[PDB]
Amino acid sequence: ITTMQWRKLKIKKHKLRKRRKANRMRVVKVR
Amino acid sequence: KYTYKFKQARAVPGLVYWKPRTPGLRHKISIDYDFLGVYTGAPHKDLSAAVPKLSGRNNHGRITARHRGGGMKKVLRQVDYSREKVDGIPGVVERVEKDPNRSGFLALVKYQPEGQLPIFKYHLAPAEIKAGDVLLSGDGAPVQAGSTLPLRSIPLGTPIHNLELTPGKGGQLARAANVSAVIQSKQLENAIVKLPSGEIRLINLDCRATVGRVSNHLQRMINYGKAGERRKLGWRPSVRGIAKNPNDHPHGGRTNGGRPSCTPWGVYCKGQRTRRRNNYTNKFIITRKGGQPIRKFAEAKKLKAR
Amino acid sequence: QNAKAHLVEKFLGPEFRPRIKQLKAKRLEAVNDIKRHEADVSSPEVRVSLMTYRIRDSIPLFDECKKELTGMRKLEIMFNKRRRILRGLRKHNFPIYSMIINKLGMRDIYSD
Amino acid sequence: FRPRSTHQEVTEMADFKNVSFLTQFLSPAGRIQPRRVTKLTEPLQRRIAKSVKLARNMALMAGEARLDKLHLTRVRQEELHRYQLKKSVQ
Amino acid sequence: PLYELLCLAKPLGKAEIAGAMKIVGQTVLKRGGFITEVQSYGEQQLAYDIRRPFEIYPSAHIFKMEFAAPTDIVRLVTHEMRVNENVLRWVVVRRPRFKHTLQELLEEVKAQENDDFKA
Amino acid sequence: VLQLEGVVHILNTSNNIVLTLTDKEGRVKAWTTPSSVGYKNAKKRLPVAAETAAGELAKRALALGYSTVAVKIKGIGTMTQYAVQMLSSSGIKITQLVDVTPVPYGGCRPSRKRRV
Amino acid sequence: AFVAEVRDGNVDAALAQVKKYRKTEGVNDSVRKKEYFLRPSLQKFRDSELTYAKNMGKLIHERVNWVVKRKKIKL
Amino acid sequence: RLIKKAENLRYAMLLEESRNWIDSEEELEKRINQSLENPEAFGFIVDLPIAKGL
RNA sequence: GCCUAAAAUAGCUUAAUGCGUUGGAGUAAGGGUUAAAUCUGUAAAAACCUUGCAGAAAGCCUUAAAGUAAAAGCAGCUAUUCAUGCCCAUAAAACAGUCUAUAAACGAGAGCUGCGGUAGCAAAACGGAUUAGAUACCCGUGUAGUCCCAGCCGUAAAUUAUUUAUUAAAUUAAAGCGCCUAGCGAUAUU
Ligand SMILES: [K+]
Ligand SMILES: [K+]
Ligand SMILES: [K+]
Ligand SMILES: [K+]
Ligand SMILES: [Mg+2]
Ligand SMILES: [Mg+2]
Repeated sequence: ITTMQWRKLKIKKHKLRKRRKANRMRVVKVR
Repeated sequence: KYTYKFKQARAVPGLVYWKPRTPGLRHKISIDYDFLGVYTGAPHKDLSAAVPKLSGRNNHGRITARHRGGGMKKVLRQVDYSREKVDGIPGVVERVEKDPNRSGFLALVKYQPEGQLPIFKYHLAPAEIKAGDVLLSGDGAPVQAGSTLPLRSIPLGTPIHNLELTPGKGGQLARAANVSAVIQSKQLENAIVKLPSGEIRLINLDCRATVGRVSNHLQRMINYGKAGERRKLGWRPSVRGIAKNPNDHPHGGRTNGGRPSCTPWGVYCKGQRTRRRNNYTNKFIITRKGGQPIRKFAEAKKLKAR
Repeated sequence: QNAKAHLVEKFLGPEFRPRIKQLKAKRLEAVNDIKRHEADVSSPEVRVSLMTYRIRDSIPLFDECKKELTGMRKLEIMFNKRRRILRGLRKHNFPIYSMIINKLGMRDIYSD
Repeated sequence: FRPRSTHQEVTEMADFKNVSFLTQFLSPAGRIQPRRVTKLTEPLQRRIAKSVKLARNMALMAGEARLDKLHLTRVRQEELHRYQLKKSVQ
Repeated sequence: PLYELLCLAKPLGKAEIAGAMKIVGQTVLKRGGFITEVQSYGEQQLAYDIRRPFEIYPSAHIFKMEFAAPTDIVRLVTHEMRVNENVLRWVVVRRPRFKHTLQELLEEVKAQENDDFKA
Repeated sequence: VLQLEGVVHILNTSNNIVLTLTDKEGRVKAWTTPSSVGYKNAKKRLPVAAETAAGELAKRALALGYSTVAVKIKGIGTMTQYAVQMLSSSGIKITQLVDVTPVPYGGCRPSRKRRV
Repeated sequence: AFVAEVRDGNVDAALAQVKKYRKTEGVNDSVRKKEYFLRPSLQKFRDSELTYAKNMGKLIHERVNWVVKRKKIKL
Repeated sequence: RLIKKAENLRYAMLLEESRNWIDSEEELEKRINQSLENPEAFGFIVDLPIAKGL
C-alpha cells in the first residue's frame, strides 16, 4: 500500500470516529 | 469500590456470591468460612462471658453514642494480647474462629506446662497460621509469623502487628484486618516505627510485637445487601441534618446547607483539627498522617497570634 | 582422620541433585519391564512409556505454577505426537499396540 | 609491550574474589574493556564481565574511580609487604 | 549440589564471628549435608563503605564456607543471614559437582591399561 | 594569613556558570555569578561575562587570604576555559584540576525533544 | 573522577588532559544521551546516522593513505 | 567396561578427600576456632585457588 | 558434565535524581527564550559540606541480535523450578509425513475494573509568550497514565506466503490452500 492510499483512508476514519463520540452520550443515537 | 461487574464475575475464592433471586440478594456478597477452614460455632466456655447490650447508654442512662442497639445477643471472648505468661512454653493451635465483635480472626492455643494441666488461651491470629501450627514467644524464638519478640530482636524491614506502646501492658496499635507496621531504624533507646495510618512515631525498644499481619484479607470485598443485615449487627438508622427542623440541628431550616458543614454542636467538620495543640505526647510523634511535621502542628496558632 | 564412605555414597547418589534429575531417573527404571533389551532407549514401547510418565509428573507442576506458558506449549506438542504414534502402531502392528495399552492402562481409542 | 595472561590462566582464576587479577581487564578509569582490546573468546568475555559486576555488588570493587578512596593503593602495598615478610620468615 | 558462601560481617570479636559461622553449619548438618571448607580472611578494607540507616562501615570481617546439601538449603541459609544483624552482606554461588570429567577419567584408565598391556 | 588552601567549584550547565569558593572542609566563603556582575538573561552566555565573574571571585579570594586553590569542574561547557585562565592570570595559583561530572547508570527519564 | 596535576603552572596542559579523559572514557556520550529522550526506534536511527558519518571519514582517509604509501606524498 | 572402571576410579579418589570432611558439631567447633586463629590473605593481594568441585 | 539477551518464582546491589528532609557555612539571585515573561527566592533560595526518606531504571561489558523466544519479544547481580543449546558416549526389525475445511491457544502500545504505589516523564487542564489570528509549534506548573498483583479488551506500517527437489541466491517443475476481478459509495439488514 502506498502513502497516497493511506491518506485517502485517513479522512474517512476521522469522520467516523468524530460521529461515534458525539453519539456516545445521547439517548437516541443519530444514524 | 463495589461494582456490579465484580459480583457477576464470581472470581475471588473464599466469597459467597448470592444469586440474584430476590431484590435483597442481588448485591449481597459474604465470606465463605467453610472454604477457609474457620470455625463459626460457640466460643470456649472458660474464655467467654454473656453480657447485656448497652446500646450506647452510660451510667446516667442517657444516650452518649448514637445509632446503636437492637441487634442479636452479645457474647465476649477474652483475648491474651500479651503472651508474657507463657514465654517459654510452646503452644499448639487448635482452631481458628470468627468473632462478630472484631474484624480479624482469633486462634485457640493449648499449652502444656511441665507439671501442670493444659492451658487454653485466645490470640489474634497471624496472617498465615492454621490449625496444628506451633506458636512461640519470648527470647530464643525464630523470626517467623506468629512469634512475639521485643523490638530489640526484630529486623528493620519485617512487618509486625499487635505492637505495645507500654513495655508490658499489651499490644494495642495494629489489630485490624490485614494491617501491619514496619520498623525504619533503631536508636539508643527508641525505634522509629511507621504505623498503618502512615504516622512516624517513637516507641521504646523494650516493647513487644508479633511478626506477620492480621488474618483476614477479604474484609473490603463484603457487601451488605439489605438494611436489615446491619440491624442484626446492632446498628440503627440515622437522619440527615438538613432534613431536620431548626430546633434540632444547625442545618434544620427549609434551605439546604445555609452555613458551612458542621457537627450537631456547631463545629466545622471539613478540616478543623481536634487534637490538642499542646498535647503532652507531641514529644514522641515525628510526622503526622499526610507528612505534616510535628512542629508545624504544635506551633501554628502561636505564629498567627504574633 | 578416617575416611567417611557413607558421605561419598550420599554425594554420588540422587540425594543432592535437582528435582528434575531425580524424576528422570525414576522414569527410566519404570520401563525396565517393556524394553527390548538392557540398553533399549529408542524402541516405540520405551518412547511412548516415557512420554506418558512425563505427562503424569507435569500435572502437579502446572497446578502451582499456572503462568509458565512456555512449558505448557511444549507439553501440548508432545501430547499430540504420542497420539499419532499410537495411531500408526494400531494400523500396522496390533500386538505391540496391545502391550502398550495394557501396560499403561489406556483405552483403545486410537483408530482412524 | 604489556603483560598478557594466557587463556588457561583466565579460566582458572576468573572469579569475583580475585580483584587483583580482574584489574587487568579494566580501564584506568575502572570501566570494562571491549573484547577487541582484551583479546578473549566470547565465553571468557562473559565470565570476566559477570565477575566484575558481582564484585561491585559485594563492595569489593567500585563502579568508577572514587576521590574518597585514594589511599587504598598505599594500604594494599602496606598489606602486601607484611604478608611477604610473614611468609618469608615462616 | 556444591555451594559456597561468602559473608561480610562487622569487625567484631572472635566469639561473635564464631557464633554466626556456627549457625550456618548447624543448618547444613540438620538438613542432611556436610561441610568441606571453612576459612577466614580477617578484617578487610572495602572499595566503598556500607551504609546502614545511621551507621557507616568502611571495613568488614570476611569468611567463607563450602558445603554440599540438597537444593532446599539455599533458602534456609538466606533466611539465617537476613535474621542475623552482625552480617552486612552475603552471596551464595553454585559450583561444579566434579573436578574431573568423564573423558579425563577414561584417558587415565586407558593409559593404565596400556602400561599393563606393554608389561 | 595568606597560607590558606581552598577549593573552587565551577558549575556550567549550558546556560550559566556558577563559581563558589570553599575551604578544605566544605564551608563556603564567597560565590560569584555573571548576573551578580551585571550580565543578564541573554548576555550571561558570553565569554566576557565568565571572565568578569572569575576576576571578581579572585579579588575576594585574595582579600580573604586564599592564594592556593584546587579547581573542581562539573559539567561540559566552553565557559570553564575562560574562568580557569582568568583565575590563573589574576594571581591565584592552581595546583590541580578535577572533573566530577556525574554519569547515571540508567537513571530517570529526560524530557521530550524540542520540535523547533 | 579524573585528577590532573598542574606542573610548572602549565594550566593549559591540564585542560588538554581533562578533554582527553572525557572523550576516551565516554563522558561526552553520557551527556548527549541524557540531554533528551528518544524512543528505542528513534534511538536506532540516530545511531545509524552517527556510524554512517564515521564510516565516511574512514573511507576518505583510506584513499589518502594509499596515495601516501605509493607516491610518498608529504602531507 | 571402561566406563565402569572410570566410576570406580572416581570413588577411590573421593574416599581420600573424605578424610578432611566434617559432619559432627565437635569437629565443626574445632575447625571454626582454627580458622579464626590462622587468618589467610584475600584476593586483594594474592590470587586465590577457586574451587572446582569434589 | 557444562552453558543460556528463554519462561515462571524469590532474595540482593546503587550511580543519578526528587523533597512542606537534619545540622554547618554563606548572600542575592535561580530558572528559561530568537528576544522576554510566568514561576522559585531574599521572611535566608540556588551553589558547597553533611543527615533522613522514597520510587523508577539498569553506565562500561554491548555487537548484530550472530537467541531466533513460534510470533508478540529478550542483556543489573545471585539462587530455585523448568525448557533449550553445546561437547563426549550411546539407542530403535515393523510406529513417526506435507498442507488446513473446521476449531482452539498465545498475543506490543493505548484503553477499562478492583487493590497497593507514585520519584522522574506526561494526554487533559490552567497561566506567560509568538502571531493579522495561534484556538499549534516555544516556556512554567501539572492530573489520568506509565509501575505491582488479580481480571477484561484481542487491536498495529502485529517480519519475507507454506512444503518437496535443485541452487550462494536465483532460476525451473510440482503438492495443499487463502485472496483479487475498474473506481466510487452504509454505523444497511442479519
Ligand atoms: K441518613
Ligand atoms: K438551613
Ligand atoms: K495488548
Ligand atoms: K512520557
Ligand atoms: Mg419536614
Ligand atoms: Mg515489530
